[PDB]
Amino acid sequence: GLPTTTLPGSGQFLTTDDRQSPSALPNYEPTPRIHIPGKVHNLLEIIQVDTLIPMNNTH
Amino acid sequence: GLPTTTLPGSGQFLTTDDRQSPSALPNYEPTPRIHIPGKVHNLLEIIQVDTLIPMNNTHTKDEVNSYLIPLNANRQNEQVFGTNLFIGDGVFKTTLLGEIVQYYTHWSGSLRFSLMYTGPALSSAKLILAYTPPGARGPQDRREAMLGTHVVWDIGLQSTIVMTIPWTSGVQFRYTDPDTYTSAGFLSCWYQTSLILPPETTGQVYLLSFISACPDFKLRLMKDTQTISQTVALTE
Amino acid sequence: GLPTTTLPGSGQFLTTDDRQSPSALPNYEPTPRIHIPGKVHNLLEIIQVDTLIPMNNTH
Amino acid sequence: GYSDRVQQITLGNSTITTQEAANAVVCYAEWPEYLPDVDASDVNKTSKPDTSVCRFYTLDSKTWTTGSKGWCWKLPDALKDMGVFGQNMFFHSLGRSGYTVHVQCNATKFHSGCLLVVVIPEHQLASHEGGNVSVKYTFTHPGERGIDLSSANEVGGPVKDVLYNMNGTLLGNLLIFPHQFINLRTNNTATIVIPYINSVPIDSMTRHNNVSLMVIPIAPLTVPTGATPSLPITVTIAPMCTEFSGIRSKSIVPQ
Amino acid sequence: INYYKDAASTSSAGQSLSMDPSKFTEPVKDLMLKGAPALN
Amino acid sequence: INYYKDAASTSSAGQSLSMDPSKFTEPVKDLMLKGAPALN
Amino acid sequence: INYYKDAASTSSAGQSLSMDPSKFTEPVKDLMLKGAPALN
Amino acid sequence: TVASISSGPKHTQKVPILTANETGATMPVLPSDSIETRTTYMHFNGSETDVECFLGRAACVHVTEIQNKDATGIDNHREAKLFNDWKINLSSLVQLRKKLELFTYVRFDSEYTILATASQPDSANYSSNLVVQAMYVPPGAPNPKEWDDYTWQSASNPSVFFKVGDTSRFSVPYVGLASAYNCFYDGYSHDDAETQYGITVLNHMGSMAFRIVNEHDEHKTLVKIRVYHRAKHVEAWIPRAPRALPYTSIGRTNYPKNTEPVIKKRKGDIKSY
Amino acid sequence: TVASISSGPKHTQKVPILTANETGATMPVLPSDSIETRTTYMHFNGSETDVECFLGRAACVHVTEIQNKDATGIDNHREAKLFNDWKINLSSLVQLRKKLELFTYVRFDSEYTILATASQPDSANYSSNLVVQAMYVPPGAPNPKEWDDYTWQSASNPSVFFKVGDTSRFSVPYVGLASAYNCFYDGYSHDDAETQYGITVLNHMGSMAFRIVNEHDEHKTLVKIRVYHRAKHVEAWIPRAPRALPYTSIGRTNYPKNTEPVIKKRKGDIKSY
Amino acid sequence: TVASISSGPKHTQKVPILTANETGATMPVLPSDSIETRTTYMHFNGSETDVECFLGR
Ligand SMILES: Cc1cc(CCCCCCCOc2ccc(C3=NCCO3)cc2)on1
Ligand SMILES: Cc1cc(CCCCCCCOc2ccc(C3=NCCO3)cc2)on1
Repeated sequence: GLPTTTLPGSGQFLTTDDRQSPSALPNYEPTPRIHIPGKVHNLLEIIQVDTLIPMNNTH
Repeated sequence: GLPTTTLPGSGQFLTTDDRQSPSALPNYEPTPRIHIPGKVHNLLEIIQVDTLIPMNNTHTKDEVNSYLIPLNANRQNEQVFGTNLFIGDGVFKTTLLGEIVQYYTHWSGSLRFSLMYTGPALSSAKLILAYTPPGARGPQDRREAMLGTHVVWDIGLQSTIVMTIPWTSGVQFRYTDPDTYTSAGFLSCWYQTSLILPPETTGQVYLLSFISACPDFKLRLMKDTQTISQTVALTE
Repeated sequence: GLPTTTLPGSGQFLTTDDRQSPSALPNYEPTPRIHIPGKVHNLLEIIQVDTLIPMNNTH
Repeated sequence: GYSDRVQQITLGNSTITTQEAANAVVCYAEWPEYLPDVDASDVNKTSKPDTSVCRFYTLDSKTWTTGSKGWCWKLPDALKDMGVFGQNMFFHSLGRSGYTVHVQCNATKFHSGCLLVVVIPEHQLASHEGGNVSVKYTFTHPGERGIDLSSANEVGGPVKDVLYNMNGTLLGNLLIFPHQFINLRTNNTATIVIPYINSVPIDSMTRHNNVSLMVIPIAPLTVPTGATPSLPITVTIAPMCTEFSGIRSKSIVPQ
Repeated sequence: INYYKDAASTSSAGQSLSMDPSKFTEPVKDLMLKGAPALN
Repeated sequence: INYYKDAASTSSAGQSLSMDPSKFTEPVKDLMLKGAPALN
Repeated sequence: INYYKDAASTSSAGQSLSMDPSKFTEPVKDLMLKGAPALN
Repeated sequence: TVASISSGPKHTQKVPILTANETGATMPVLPSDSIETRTTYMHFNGSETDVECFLGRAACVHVTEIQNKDATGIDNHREAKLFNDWKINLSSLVQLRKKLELFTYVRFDSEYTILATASQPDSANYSSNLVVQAMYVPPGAPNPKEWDDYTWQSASNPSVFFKVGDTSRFSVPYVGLASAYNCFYDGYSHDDAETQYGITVLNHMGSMAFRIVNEHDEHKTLVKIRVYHRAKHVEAWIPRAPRALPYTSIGRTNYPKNTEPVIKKRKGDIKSY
Repeated sequence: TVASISSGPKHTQKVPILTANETGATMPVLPSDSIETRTTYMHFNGSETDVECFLGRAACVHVTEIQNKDATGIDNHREAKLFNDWKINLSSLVQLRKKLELFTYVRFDSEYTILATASQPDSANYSSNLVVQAMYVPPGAPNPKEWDDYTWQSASNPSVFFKVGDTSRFSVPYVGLASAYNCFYDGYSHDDAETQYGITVLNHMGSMAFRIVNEHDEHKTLVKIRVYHRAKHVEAWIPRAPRALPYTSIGRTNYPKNTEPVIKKRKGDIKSY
Repeated sequence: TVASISSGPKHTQKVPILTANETGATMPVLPSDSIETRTTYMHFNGSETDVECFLGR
């Protein structure tokens, strides 16, 4: 038995933390990926495509 | 599953502990630093800059005048000012030195006390500043004063005189909040000869006095300052 | 997140255990030691000095 | 035969000579310099009028009398109307600058008096009303006139109490800011070089002042017998390494 | 260190650091050079 | 050992051990030597 | 393994294993040999 | 390191103790320039006066309170403390504030600890176990209106759920818009004749909102939230004079009128000890 | 290691058993100087008599008590035990005190454990869960006046928050002003004719204050605090005679008048067994 | 990485700002194609806009 101390924050759930978890479906094999045109990696990729501005807002 | 045991103290929150925490904002990129003159790294850097001491504390409401130590022409043998050296209280207390010392419990080191003369250029004066180490009373006359640490100051072209209160102590640390065992002495100043004004001139002349710490100085065991408090939370 | 199990005795306070603790005064510098004659290391050092026995206990 | 005492500063088309100086202070030991690329953000090339803006402007003179409490000027405000410096100021969106400040006050070897000349980076003033009353714009933009600490409280203006630096701190501790004394017996001028100090690389010159220059009598003026009881104090200031960026239409500011 | 056997149980992935907007911003068949005329 | 990915999540920094009061105590333009006259 | 930065936070010290009673049991100025007469 | 060197009698033309303070310098004079000293060592590093250490311990920055009670018929949850929000800000409780305002610009990462304890001031059979959900809510962020709005879904906004009686702890990177946070700002948000003044126009981290996730039990439960803040990775520029008068407002320098003399008057003369 | 060597008959001019105790020495005489012995080994190191071991286990040094109750209309929180402070000090409970005073000067680091348990002596529906906040308060430190003063912000003063029923544990470096703590001090704080005497003028670590963070429930709850202290990294100088009479005061050597004979009288003669 | 390069006056036959949006492209025009710029660096990677980050809380 190794001695430990727990710190403030133990047991909290922070929606933004990133840790490991047990898989509920041990050993399951996902469907293979096939190729699909159009993959997005960054939202910065798409905000460089121009779109129309409803400038004439007066309606 | 690795076997563990939790010790006493688990779950406590100690405001002074230093550990890692998850970031709430994963992957966020802070603004770049640009250069800004003036970076401070240690409070020890700043307590070496001297600031004015309201030595003339005798007023009744805070005034620019309690920074001015007056001098009288033609007095001989007499005493210009006196103070004990409880740097955390009394005259010292509002100075930057006094103000920082109050964030710590213990101090040790030498102090630098200087006086800048502001009288007409055609006047002259010789003063004696004396440091009295712990153990004797505040000196009562120059004879008594002159037997301890002292500097005869001759007022000249060079306007300021820097007296050092060298660390004289049995115990290697003193308390910043005034206490006896730990007390540091007295500082007094007397006419050595006397102030003399030129013709066509009259009245009082004043000395400005500063305090800063020597590079010698140590402060330790941080705590809360008696210099600030509040009764309800502030709002916008 | 690494999986753990806590054993019997968790949370107990044993006045005789010897472990690490956080310092309440982070970074504080203690007064230097100076030399003092007389250091004791073991109680076995001192019980070898002889002392008087109130043998005449009859008072 | 160089003395700490005599000095000449030539900047642009203007020169100052002092024969009774007491060295010069360079804030935080740094000398004004232009904005490096590594620190840049705005993509605009900046404009550096050089000698037409980096010369010495002498503000109107003040009069130290035995009752004076002290005066306060803000930068770049104090210069908002000086020559082309000022025009550039109202015409660009952003600008940046360092300064040489030269405060002048001469008397004779029978006078006494001592002024503190200090530069305070980001001097946020307090309302004399207390609470959370704000200090209106006009009040913190006195222009070349500066603020006269012995003038009366006004409404929407700052507090003018000297033992508190106009902000809740004691006069005695102003010495932690770059400063120099003018002690009639020693000194006759004070000179401070101010590098640009901000938390952003360049800023607006009209909505934010980045230093207040403050001249405060501390040992009262004492003139020789039957002398006139007052001396003028003059402040001359020169922008140095000035850069303007984001030119356009020309700001319109309150009052 | 993964403590678990399955890949789904590992933490979040790490930045694509891929980034290529041209499939979205310039899907034209004949290449357009900036500075050259759009329509020749 | 950092257990977390972001730098903000690490513990306190470690002593500057920088320390140079001269920007505050001696910001004069012409260097003053202790022992030499202040004003020449 | 120390988990903490300060020395006060470490566990108990480890045995002096110093042990020298002579400062207490034989602080005499001229050395006494067992077996030789106490007072000569 | 030597704290003092050995120095003996002097009869020179070289006087280190005469200076001209008008210059603005504090000449580095030592005991050995004016008395005869002996060698002594420092034995000390100045570790605990590092600014990281000075600003690096948790300070209480905010105490708020929310209650768990039947919201049935409450027209204004916010007003019933069914949930409460905090215009985030670090200069409201005053101990930490004086410490930070020793500097003009400051830059650091924050570590927050949130302690929540419950009170049941009037007759309850028991103490319930409530889960708090404090969620960050930055500017231009749909604001919660009821204690159970879509807002609380917080799909893009970091939120932490912990139990009353426990503590929550997480750390946020330096979120300032500029290179440092301004402890002071002698400016306006624009050249308006009536716009506000000072730091409040710059410190605009938005706000933090708390609520209990639990529905109501038969009694009412008061939960009081205390937020602690610890600076880590500190960087501070341009020291200033310490605060002397009391504070009146978040973000302005203003002091109260008819305040009291802050310098202690002597009981005696200038000459007194 | 041999505990005894083998030694046989002796008929010498060299007598190790005759000495002169007037000299102040304890001559190192052994069984083998006066009887015939056989070899035997020690099999032992003297591990558990090391001073680190002797002073190194936790001892109870203080029991105090505070209560959680409605402070409404209480004119003196301190007096209602709404919070209670402890003039810190290590010679009040007596078991550990006799152990330390076997030495004149002592130097070590302290590890504190604080156990807090609650009592509800009069009718309660339940047991509430209270968080204690003990905060260090050194000399010249604004002192808490109410149980919820600005003091408790403790922005610069180390404080720990733990739950009643649990334990808190932290360790403080050796905070003495000198090189060691004086277990005894035959002096004064100054040459005053009426100043106090002994150690109390030297042991001046200031004090430790406790409070409950929780507001009040409908019943009252008594929380009793026990502070345990363990010396780690011990260094002790100059052994002294053990304490024989009972103690009367923290910090003075004084014993009670008409105390009882401390040496057990024989039931019989000097000659008795 | 540079966010903007330095660029000065232009008087060309090569106009990067005239395009034909009918083509469906968004031509990659920059500040330096139409005003005079100074060098500046990005100081930023676009970390927190990665889709793993966007959908990962
Ligand atoms: C002077 C001065 C300096 C400063 C800095 C203030 C900035 C502090 C506010 C920023 C904290 O940002 C948050 C990040 C995350 C969360 C949060 N995550 C989960 C719950 O709350 C809350 C606040 O303020 N005044
Ligand atoms: C003989 C003899 C020797 C001694 C030593 C007494 C010193 C012990 C007091 C110092 C303990 O200092 C503290 C440090 C931290 C805390 C604390 N941190 C969080 C809560 O309390 C309390 C006390 O006393 N008598």
